[PDB]
This record gives sequence, C-alpha cells and structure tokens, in this order.
Amino acid sequence: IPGYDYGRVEKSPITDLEFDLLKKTVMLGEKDVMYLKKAGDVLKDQVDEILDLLVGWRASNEHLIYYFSNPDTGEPIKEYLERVRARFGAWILDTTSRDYNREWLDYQYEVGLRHHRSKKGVTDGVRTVPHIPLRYLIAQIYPLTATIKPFLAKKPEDIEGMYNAWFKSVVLQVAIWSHPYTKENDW
Amino acid sequence: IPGYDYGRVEKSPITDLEFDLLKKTVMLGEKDVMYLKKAGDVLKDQVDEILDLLVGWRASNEHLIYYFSNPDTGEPIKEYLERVRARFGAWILDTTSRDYNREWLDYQYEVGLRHHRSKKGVTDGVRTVPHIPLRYLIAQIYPLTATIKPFLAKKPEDIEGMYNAWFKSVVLQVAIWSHPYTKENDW
Repeated sequence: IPGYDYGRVEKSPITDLEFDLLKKTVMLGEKDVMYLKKAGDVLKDQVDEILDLLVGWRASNEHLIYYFSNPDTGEPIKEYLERVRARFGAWILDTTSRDYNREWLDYQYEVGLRHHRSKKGVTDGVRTVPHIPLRYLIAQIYPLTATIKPFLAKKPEDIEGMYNAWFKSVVLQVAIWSHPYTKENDW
Repeated sequence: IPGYDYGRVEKSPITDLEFDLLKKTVMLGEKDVMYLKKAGDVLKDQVDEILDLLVGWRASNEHLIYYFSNPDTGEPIKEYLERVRARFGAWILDTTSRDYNREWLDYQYEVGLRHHRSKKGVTDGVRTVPHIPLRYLIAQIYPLTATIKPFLAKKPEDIEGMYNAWFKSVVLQVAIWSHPYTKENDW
C-alpha cells in the first residue's frame, strides 16, 4: 500500500501520558480494546464493501470529494482517490487490530498531518487542495462512526461494544489530529 | 440562570453557509431536527439525573474537575460548578428543542469561547484554569454523546434517531468550538 507508513513515522510531539489521558477522556479501556479486535474479525473481509461508501473512484464521496480534487480546476484526482482508498482501507483494520501504543499514536498524528496543509498531497505527489478545514475533520467524526455500525451487525452488546469502541477511536485520533491545526498552547 | 445568554450573544465569525454546510457534513437533517425535538420531550424531566452525571458539586468528572477548579490550589469551585450545571441543564434542552439557526450557532460559539481562554471563568467571575485544551473538547464528544442513550430509552429506531441526532449535535457543536482554538486559516 503506497504511502502507508505505519511503523515508519516520526515521534509525534504528544507525550505518551498525554496520549494515555486522551484514551481515558474517550473512555477507551481494555473492554474496548477487545471489542475493537472483535470488530476487526468482523470487518476484515467487508473492507471493500465499507470503502464503496467512503472513498474511491467507484465509491461515492460527498461534497468532501473536493478535497480529493485539484483546487484550480475542481477535478477529482483518481490516483489521489485510489491511493487514499487503499490506505484508508488498511486503516479500518488498523483501528480495530492494532494496539493503541506509541507507534499507533504516531501514525494517527501522521494521518492528521496528511489532512493538514503540512503534508496533504505530499504522500501521493498530487497537487490538490492544500488543507482540510479542522471543522470538517471534527464534523466527519459522526458519519465515519455511523457508517460502521451496520457492518458490525453480522454473526446487541457485541455490536454496541464494537460500535462504541470504534466511536471512541474515531474521536480519539481526530483529537490528536487537531494539534497541527491548533495554536501552540491551545491543543 | 446567570450567564446563560442564548439569544443575547454576539455574531460568531462563522457565516450562515459555513454553518449550513457544517450541519450537512454532520448529516443533521430535518429527520434529526424532529428526533432532537422529540428527544426534548424525552429529556425534559430527566435533566437533573443527567446533570448529576456530568456537572455539579455532587457530580464526578475525573480530572475534568480540574478545569472546574482553581489552578493554584486545584480546588473545585462550588459556585463555578453550580452555575455551569444550571447552564448545562439548559443546554440539554437547547440541544433538543431549539432550532439550529444563527441565534443557535452564535450561542454555540459562545459556549466554545467559554471553554477557550478567551472567556473561561469570565462568565462567572471565577478565577479558574484559564483554558480547556481542545483535545479534551473533541475527546468529550464520545462521553457526552454516549451518556444520553440510557436516558432516551422510554418516553429502537426512535431512540436510535434521537441518539444519532444528539451525536450529530455534540459533534457539530465542537466543530464550531474549535474555531477560537484553531489557527487562523486552519478551521
């Protein structure tokens, strides 16, 4: 998966304790860590069927596809959409299967930088919209949590446990992603 | 309710369209407006049992009480916790019953400034922790969304509709709150 740099990212300027307290604010506990790995066993094979709702040339993508497009021409960039689709398709399983350690925290900071003007488009060598407004990143917290709920419904509390933990993770990384957008001592 | 200024706040530096498309990014539609206004009939009488979960002199909030406390002594301020609890009790019904128009958006921007160092503690004349880090504001999206689900039970899809719409409201409220925190051109 080109551009996918899980395990090759630099040390995010967020301390492990600060990260530990973010997972606590979102109430991400051992029960959720288990439920996440349970959703990973549930969603590993439906990844492509999840993706067709979220990103791709044959998926859908709402008006947010503009940030997948050339800003001068408003032209959706296909390989931009294809390479992010693959990276995003792997992130679904990384959100469920990977341990939320420093290497996870550092990669989430990577994903946050890739939405920021600090690195957007650089991963794919694409000339695109330079920066995604933080308001939409936070606004995206809901749809990208609610889309997964029908998927974990395969084979109550299991579907609620897997749902809440993903909800917790979808919040948690965006809370990390805010730091590049946020003023120095404001994050 | 002292300091409660819904309808008395200044114009947020967010345009109506920017707000209107923020409401779409969170997918808050007329069906949610109904479920929200339906949730108001569900939550109007359980406010005290919700408030005691989230804010109060007899409510617990982990390290979140620190931001309700004096920074020099770490001592929770009673008048701070009671005056915000009342305002929070009104926001529960404002989240459900009030129309999400400009007058609504401006007060949400007010609540965000009251978490920011721009206005925190000023509303209540209290000397407190000057600023709440945005990372916890976003992290708080989950707990303050997930607590409402058990209350919305009495008076499936109805409680799912009210819950998702509440989730949508908690997210959309935080995205506006980020603007005072977010760097100039990053929100």
